Amino acid sequence: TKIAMANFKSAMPIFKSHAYLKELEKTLKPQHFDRVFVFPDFFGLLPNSFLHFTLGVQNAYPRDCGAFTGEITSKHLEELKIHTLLIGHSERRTLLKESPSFLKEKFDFFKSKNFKIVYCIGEELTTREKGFKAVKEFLSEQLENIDLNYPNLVVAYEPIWAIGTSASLEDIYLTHGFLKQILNQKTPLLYGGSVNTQNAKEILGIDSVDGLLIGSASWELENFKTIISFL
Amino acid sequence: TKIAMANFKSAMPIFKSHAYLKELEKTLKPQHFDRVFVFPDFFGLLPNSFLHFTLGVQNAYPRDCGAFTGEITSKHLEELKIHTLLIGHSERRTLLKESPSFLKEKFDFFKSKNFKIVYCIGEELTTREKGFKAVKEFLSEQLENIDLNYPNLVVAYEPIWAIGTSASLEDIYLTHGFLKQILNQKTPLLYGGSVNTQNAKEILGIDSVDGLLIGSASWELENFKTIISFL
Ligand SMILES: O=C(CCC1CCCCC1)N(CCO)C[C@H](O)[C@H](O)[C@H](O)[C@H](O)CO
Repeated sequence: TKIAMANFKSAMPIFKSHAYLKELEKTLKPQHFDRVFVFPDFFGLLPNSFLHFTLGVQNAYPRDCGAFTGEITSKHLEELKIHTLLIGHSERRTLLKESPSFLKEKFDFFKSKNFKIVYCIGEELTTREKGFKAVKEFLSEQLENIDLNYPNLVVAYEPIWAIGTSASLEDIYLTHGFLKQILNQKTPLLYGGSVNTQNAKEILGIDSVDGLLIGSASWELENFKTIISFL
Repeated sequence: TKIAMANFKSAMPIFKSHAYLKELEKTLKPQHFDRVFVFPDFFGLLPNSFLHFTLGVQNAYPRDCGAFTGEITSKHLEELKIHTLLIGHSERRTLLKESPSFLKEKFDFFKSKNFKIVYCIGEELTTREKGFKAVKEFLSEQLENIDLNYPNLVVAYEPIWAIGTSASLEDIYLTHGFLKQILNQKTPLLYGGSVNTQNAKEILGIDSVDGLLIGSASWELENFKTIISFL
């Protein structure tokens, strides 16, 4: 089976998120544990007692604990038994200005904690429009920031122009084909960006697509359930 | 002189924070409601049903909800019935790179929702080195960034060089004295930066000090309760 990950972003009400988790846990079985992932916000999550899917957080500060006002640190996550994290999502790079150095600080830190890391990359439409060389250069430069051989690494390719809008199959086939040349053959490579119940199955048909990172469409349990069925 | 606020930052275990809030509620009375403040991290807080102290958050993104990976938004706080927030704390300005325009965005957004705002300001040691005229000009520019007449505003003067180590009574008397010359007369002006059970009473003795923003020293409930008796 392939991968399916839900990114709640900051769109799910606290109560709705909590029920979502409990329901999902009842609908899924043990074999979905390492196939399905859910990333709710700090309020929407719950202690990690789930055995049918993987619980992760959308962000964290790269320190055990301390004077980091407004931030969540690793000891807290350890207390919640969460050990999966998103890093470099486009929204944080742009709206919250997380530079490459900061993202590298996070990767190195959480890697040292043996976390499963879903590292996000993606180019702007302008880069896409400059040609193949421009996209290859941009993406390969983003991957230089991390350790591509860390076995608990997952790379999520989300073209920025497709987040919250969807990349064409031709686009996904060629881009992922290139990425597969740069990444460890064991690293799962997910496609993200406007994935929905309508285009999921097709996206999943590309051999260089090991899974999906679903934002908007996953905020409805049933939609996610349906996507899971295509895995 | 009458207000005490606790900033848990990212230093308190989840279970401890929860127990802290419940115990504080049992200890204090209704008279402490608008005099005592507690700001736990996102995990350490609980639904706001507290009547003996005010519950607040250390940060939030200026939107009702949406595609903001890693952020907590307005609607989330409404569910928890939280309408008190910290903005501009030094740790976020530097470590998280929150610019003045970003802080202003947060201020204007939560202003519209009648949130009680605790706007933090404080100069670097380098600035203090130059001279009082240097700090006065630096502080002015920081205050230049918001609406000083906002009825639910609270300003917290916190010398960056005194965070996590305390400013002399002399520098507090002078710097607050200056701040009282541009701030609205009714705006509570707090002092923060290495406030502890040992210097609490004296700081509070200064007329231009309306309260304290307590960090590391508040992590131990008994320390917080002691400082409360000085109000
Ligand atoms: O093809 C593209 C973008 C491709 C790039 C290629 C490089 C030059 C700029 C253009 N889009 C972008 C639109 O976001 C169209 C969508 O792939 C289709 O509209 C979608 O697959 C279909 O409607 C599903 O039923």
